[PDB]
Amino acid sequence: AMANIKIRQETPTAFYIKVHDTDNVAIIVNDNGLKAGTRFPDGLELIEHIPQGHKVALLDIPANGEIIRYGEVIGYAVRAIPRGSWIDESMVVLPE
Amino acid sequence: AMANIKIRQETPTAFYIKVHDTDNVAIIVNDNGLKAGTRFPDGLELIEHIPQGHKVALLDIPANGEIIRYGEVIGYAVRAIPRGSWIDESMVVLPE
Repeated sequence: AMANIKIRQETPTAFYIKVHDTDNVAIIVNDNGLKAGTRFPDGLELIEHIPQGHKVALLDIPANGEIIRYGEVIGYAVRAIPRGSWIDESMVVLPE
Repeated sequence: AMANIKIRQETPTAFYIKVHDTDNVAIIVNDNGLKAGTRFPDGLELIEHIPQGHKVALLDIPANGEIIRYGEVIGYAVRAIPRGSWIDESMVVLPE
């Protein structure tokens, strides 16, 4: 009986999507966004609400640190960005 | 970038545990039990609240049909048991 024990989770309805291995941000997926306290396996906990389709910081990003999505630098943090925070556009200087 | 896309689900907190392949019931896992409408990947939807540690019907079980856990017949349904229902003891005749 023990060879094939099965534990089945309740259908998942919230996710993040991380495109490239080097990325330090991911996209939030879930109807009206995800609330603070949302946990991900890996230790990630959202520290504020993040709208659907917006970016979450996968790690602490220091002020002026590279923000990386699809494996490219997409900008630099204006101020330090706590892991699990919403990456709002006002806090990103574009590369130029 | 596309070789290693990753979708990560919110940490699972509710489950059922099915011990043997032939079982038609499983144990519900989650603090104060699981409410009606709880969905599992496989099509299972709970039709009523089921306390933690109690059994859920994985399939429709006809009246007098075998109830199977750990791959043994553990009893027979007194009345037909809808898929996703709580297997309460009052509705099971023991094998003898």
